[PDB]
Amino acid sequence: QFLQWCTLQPENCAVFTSDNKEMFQTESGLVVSTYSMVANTRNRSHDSQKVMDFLTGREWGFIILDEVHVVPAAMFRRVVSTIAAHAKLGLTATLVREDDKIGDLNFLIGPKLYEANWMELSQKGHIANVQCAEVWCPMTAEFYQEYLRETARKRMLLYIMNPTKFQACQFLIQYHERRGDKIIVFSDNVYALQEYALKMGKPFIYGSTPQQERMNILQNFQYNDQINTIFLSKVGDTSIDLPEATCLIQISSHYGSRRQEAQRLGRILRAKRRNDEGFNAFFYSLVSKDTQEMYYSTKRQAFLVDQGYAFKVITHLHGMENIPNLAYASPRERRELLQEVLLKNHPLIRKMY
Amino acid sequence: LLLDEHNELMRQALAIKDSKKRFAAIWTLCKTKMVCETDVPSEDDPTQLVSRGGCG
Amino acid sequence: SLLSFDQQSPWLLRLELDRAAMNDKDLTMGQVGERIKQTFKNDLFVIWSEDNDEKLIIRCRVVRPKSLDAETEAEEDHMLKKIENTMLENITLRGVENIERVVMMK
Amino acid sequence: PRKLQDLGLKPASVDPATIKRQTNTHMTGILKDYSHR
Ligand SMILES: [Mg+2]
Ligand SMILES: [Zn+2]
Repeated sequence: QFLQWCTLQPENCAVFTSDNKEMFQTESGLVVSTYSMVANTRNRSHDSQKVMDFLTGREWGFIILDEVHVVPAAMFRRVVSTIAAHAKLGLTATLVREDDKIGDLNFLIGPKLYEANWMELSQKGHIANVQCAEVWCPMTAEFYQEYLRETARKRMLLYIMNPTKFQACQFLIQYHERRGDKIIVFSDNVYALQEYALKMGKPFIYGSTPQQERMNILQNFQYNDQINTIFLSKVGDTSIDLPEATCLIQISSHYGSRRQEAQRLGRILRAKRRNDEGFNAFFYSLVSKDTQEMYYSTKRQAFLVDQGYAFKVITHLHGMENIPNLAYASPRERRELLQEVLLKNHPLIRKMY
Repeated sequence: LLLDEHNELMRQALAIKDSKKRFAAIWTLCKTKMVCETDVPSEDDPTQLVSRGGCG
Repeated sequence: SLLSFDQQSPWLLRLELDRAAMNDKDLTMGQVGERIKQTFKNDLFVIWSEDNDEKLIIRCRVVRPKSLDAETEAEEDHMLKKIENTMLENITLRGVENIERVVMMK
Repeated sequence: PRKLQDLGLKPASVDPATIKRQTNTHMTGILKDYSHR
């Protein structure tokens, strides 16, 4: 983005990442790194130790902290005191967090200069309109019985993998795919991600996936028409640009965090055709009824309401029954899945040896 | 010459007064160089390369 | 009786030292026993007889590691033939290297 | 070539000393390599 938007010559630009660790030798240059590469203190590599000395030795004139909502953490705050810089700037789409340390930003980097409305840009064509929706999936009788006896830690997995959600996701994916819409399915649970991905034969991404493989997946989804839907995870929760994405779905969630809700929605807010007549992006939030999900759903969506977004309650999805095949339609499959998920919890002597 | 004054090891070799031993030192350093090194790292620092008369 | 030994190898290396030789140069089996013990710190067990014994004998045993090497049994005796040869040559009981013999003159 | 240049005539050649000789596997087989755009 730097290279494309400004006239910065490539020679003066250096990238400080895990892959390559060569630094610019020109009088003035740019180093783009991450907090983990500047906030880590105990274990730095020999290749990464020289770069850290290179960063520390020189007196920087400006620091750009992207996603400044992570700087007030326990250890990330150490960087602001160690590194030398005459001016500090913070960039973040969301300036809220669970703890009260958000107010500490005043004396850490400075006050908040400007903020921009969401609906104002939506009506001016700068960002796309969204038909936010909230789908209520009733809990199946069999699973709900274990929900009462089971503990909180295992209860989460119980009502997140109810068979009804599987049926709704399959119908929605097929219906939206024929509509020529690029769908994104979020799921914080890796086990559910793999099970959903393998059951539907679609690519999935999470922490263990290598950078090379995910890049190929992203490019294929972006430019290859065959891959119209993907399965993102917490890794893709923020700071990944998908200009072709228009529809968004989320299965699991990281409890009550309202920030993650806004970041995930941002993937479709930058859709390609955000100015064509009558364009309305879609955001579906499948949640199990009579579970702790309602506590987390209404608690993690209180920020978007403040911005101006309004969620539409979908108690019934029209035409869901007429779809030819639905997953876990028979009791036998439901029982099999129930047990499967329930069971989850002398240098010469050297030759001798 | 395969090695110019840009190399510290060559600098000391060229500082030898007597001809017979100076030639031996140069031969030892130069006989293991299998390329002309059209561009050589600058002596001020190894970041940028200073161009010298060569053919690669 | 005076006293690990479970994993000691059953192959024994026995060295018979000359009573006269250890008396030509002031030596005792205790010091040389430690000399062998320090060449290889604790990878083999050694017992040495006393001076009063009619015959001077050193018994050495190599101790195998916890992991079992099925392939080394074929060369187990050969390895003993190797270390013993190096124990006869590469061991410096006392003195300065490259010193063959010393004679006293007045 | 050097002799001609010294006498004034432009040589139509140069000394040959100047020339410088310079996780998921179920999708395998489906993803096309869109490396560039
Ligand atoms: Mg960003
Ligand atoms: Zn040359």
